[PDB]
Amino acid sequence: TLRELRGRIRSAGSIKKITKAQELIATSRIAKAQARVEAARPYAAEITNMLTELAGASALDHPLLVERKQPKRAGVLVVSSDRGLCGAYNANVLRRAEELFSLLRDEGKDPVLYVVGRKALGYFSFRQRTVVESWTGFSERPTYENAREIADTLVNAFMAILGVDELHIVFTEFRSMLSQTAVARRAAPMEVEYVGEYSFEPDPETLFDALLPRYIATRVYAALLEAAASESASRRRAMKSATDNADDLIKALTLAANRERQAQITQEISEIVGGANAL
Amino acid sequence: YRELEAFAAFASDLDAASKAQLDRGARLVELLKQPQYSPLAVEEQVVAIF
Amino acid sequence: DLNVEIVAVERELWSGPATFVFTRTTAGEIGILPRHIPLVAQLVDDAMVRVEREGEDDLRIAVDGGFLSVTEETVRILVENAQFESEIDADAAKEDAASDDERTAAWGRARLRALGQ
Amino acid sequence: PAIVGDEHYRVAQEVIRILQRYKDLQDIIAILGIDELSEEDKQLVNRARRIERFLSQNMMAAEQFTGQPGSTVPLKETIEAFDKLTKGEFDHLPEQAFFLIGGLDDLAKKAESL
Repeated sequence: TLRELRGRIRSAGSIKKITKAQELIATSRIAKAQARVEAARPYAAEITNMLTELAGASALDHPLLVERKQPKRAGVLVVSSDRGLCGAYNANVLRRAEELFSLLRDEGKDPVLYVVGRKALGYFSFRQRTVVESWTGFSERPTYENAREIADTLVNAFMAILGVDELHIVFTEFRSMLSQTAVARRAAPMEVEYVGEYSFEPDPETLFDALLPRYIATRVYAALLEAAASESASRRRAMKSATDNADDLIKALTLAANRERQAQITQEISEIVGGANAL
Repeated sequence: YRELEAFAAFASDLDAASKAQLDRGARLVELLKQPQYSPLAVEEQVVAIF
Repeated sequence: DLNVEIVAVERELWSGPATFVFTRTTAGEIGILPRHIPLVAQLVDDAMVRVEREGEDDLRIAVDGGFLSVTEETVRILVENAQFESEIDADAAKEDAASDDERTAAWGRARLRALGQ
Repeated sequence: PAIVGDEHYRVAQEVIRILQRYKDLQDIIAILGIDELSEEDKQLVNRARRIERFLSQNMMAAEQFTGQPGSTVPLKETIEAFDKLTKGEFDHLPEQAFFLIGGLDDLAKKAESL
């Protein structure tokens, strides 16, 4: 029993060290990911501005801005991590995705999965739900190329091939360091948001049409960056919790090992002095 | 409240009901807190817990 | 003087002032010097950008499917991906220019054009 | 199975299997929580927690402490309830719905209340 306790107290110490290291690395990668999120803000702001100008000058009949007459399918891009130890991050994302699927069914739409991150693939494969396309291996360090590919596939499905009449994106928004919330955004069809109140080459219809897919691409990129930041924050929290639990388990196992150490000493002395008294 | 405070120490968000329970429990704990050599008559305790 | 900023989707890429900017938009070639009227345009898939930096030599940039905006305050070049002429790998650009893929071929041809062919 | 019947024995052994797997995972659950488990063990752990809390009962002798009156669950109803729990027919209700409840009718009643 004492040997088992000391071995467990060894394991727990090693696990505490590893989880503390992971917590600090996560603290660093949160800063890195948040810096990247800020770095992409200029392009997003400027493309949004020029998109508003073109929409003001455009006809607003682009397919991405008009609801389909009868929506049958609705694609859902679930953005999940590709490595564990991220706490309830993946669980929260997939719970929100399932809530979105229930809402879609209540609206008659049949959800069709596009999944980012290995963990969501496992979650959905266990539940016998087919993912049309899945991308993995960049949730920690997303590039714009991955977002371009995801947005291209999503928009091609929306335009179409069975296709989809709508598309949502579920991802963990990085509201603040302490808090990260799984949110679902309809990325198409986009609502036209008229609000109270330039030249275009070629004419604003073609330019707007060639720009809107770029807008979807940049929004998907921002979603991926923010999901990566939230994943790193959740890893920090989960590893801090793991380190605290490992420290508490070390304390409990040390108290135990002390109890069996004292008990072994007592029992040995009882045997020795029982032999002594009889002789 | 103790269990929910242990849970929420690392949760990313707290629902309205969960936050209400946490806020009530914190004040209940602060209410049961009492200074030494300052016992309270039973009626004063009744009013305090009320 | 123009406030010329080139902003890649991942990051802001360049912010130096300039006296003249030059690029082939989808509807023809264009040059911008300060106090140009506001404008929006799409650079050709294989476009390149010349920025007549006032102090030092001009800056030649290979741009990947970018957009051009002219405003009373600044001239913005939104970019999916861009490279300055000094960073271009000439052999890699030459190889890509013959690529079958439209995107890769266009990017390689843009790199060649920015480099100086 | 020769004494209590094959249905009772099967349900009891499935409950024991689920609880044993939960116990085997307990050491990992202590450090990292359910979120790190596989999805066949995560489901098992959820229904194991629900089984563990459903084995609780509002005992008739416990009225003096809790005030809540006691409840008696007939054997057939217990077997049916635990057969359902092991099959996952109740793994969407909150865990507290199974706490000190004693039956399926009371389980549904408390689920609602929550």
